[PDB]
Amino acid sequence: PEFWRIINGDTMKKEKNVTLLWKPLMKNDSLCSVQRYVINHHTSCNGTWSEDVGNHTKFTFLWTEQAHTVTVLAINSIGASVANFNLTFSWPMSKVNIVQSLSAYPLNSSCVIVSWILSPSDYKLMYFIIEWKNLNEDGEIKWLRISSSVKKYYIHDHFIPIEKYQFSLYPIFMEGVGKPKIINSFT
Amino acid sequence: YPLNSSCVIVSWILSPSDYKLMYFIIEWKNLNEDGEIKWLRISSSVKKYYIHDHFIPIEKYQFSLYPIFMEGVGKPKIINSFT
Ligand SMILES: *[C@@H]1O[C@H](CO)[C@@H](O)[C@H](O)[C@H]1NC(C)=O
Ligand SMILES: *[C@@H]1O[C@H](CO)[C@@H](O)[C@H](O)[C@H]1NC(C)=O
Ligand SMILES: *[C@@H]1O[C@H](CO)[C@@H](O)[C@H](O)[C@H]1NC(C)=O
Repeated sequence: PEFWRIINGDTMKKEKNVTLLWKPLMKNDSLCSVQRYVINHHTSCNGTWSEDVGNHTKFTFLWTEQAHTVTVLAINSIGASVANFNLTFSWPMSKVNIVQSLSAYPLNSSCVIVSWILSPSDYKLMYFIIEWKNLNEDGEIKWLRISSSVKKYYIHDHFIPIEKYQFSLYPIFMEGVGKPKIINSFT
Repeated sequence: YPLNSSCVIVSWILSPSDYKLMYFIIEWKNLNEDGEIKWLRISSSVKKYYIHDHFIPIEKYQFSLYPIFMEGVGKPKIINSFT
């Protein structure tokens, strides 16, 4: 399952509390079932901590180290999931981003625009995650995987014309997550 | 100019011509999208006629209006993009 993280807490503390969320596997991806869910922790110190979430689809974690690696697996009666995604975050990396511009405009009641230009970087970048939230009401967190090859992408989802949704595009690093560019309303 | 999210007004100024003209022909295309050429027929009399379809304001578009005579075709009047 594609697992995504979110900050819910104060920033002054050296430690950080992180909440994970992932989409439960569907039938074809499950191969007739995916019953337990297992989380394996990892750090730059290489401290591995494996826990079994089970049917629950969210997990809360906290730690004081700058770097920590998460590799969420899935347990099946045949065995654990061989191939799973990854994400790593580092505080010095989290303070730098190379994205320059951001915009949003409803072309329809079911379509909105994302446009962005980026300053050149020095290391490699793999993908972007785009999450948007409504400013009038605090709705559920919604996002979807976006690759780095594409430069301009059509979001196609149901929308309320009177409601104005904030947008925040997050850059991703191999060992870090750069700080997002946050816009409160459509351009 | 884009009046709504899915339309652009087509306005122009027609220079006097010693030879007559019956109608015109409007084209619009995207340089970066490289989409297929679209065309609806426009008479020489109507000034503010326009066609509505789903566009993208950020993208770079290409409109061109040609004058058609009864004996020849005038050179294209090509605009870089909507202002
Ligand atoms: C994380 O998983 C992906 C795909 O399963 C793999 O390509 C990548 O090398 C892994 N990273 C680490 C640090 O294990
Ligand atoms: C809304 O407009 C967009 C413009 O491209 C189009 O792709 C989409 O199908 C339209 N949706 C409806 C429900 O008409
Ligand atoms: C937006 O386009 C025109 C403005 O030129 C307007 O008359 C029309 O009603 C609008 N379209 C929709 C689908 O509301």
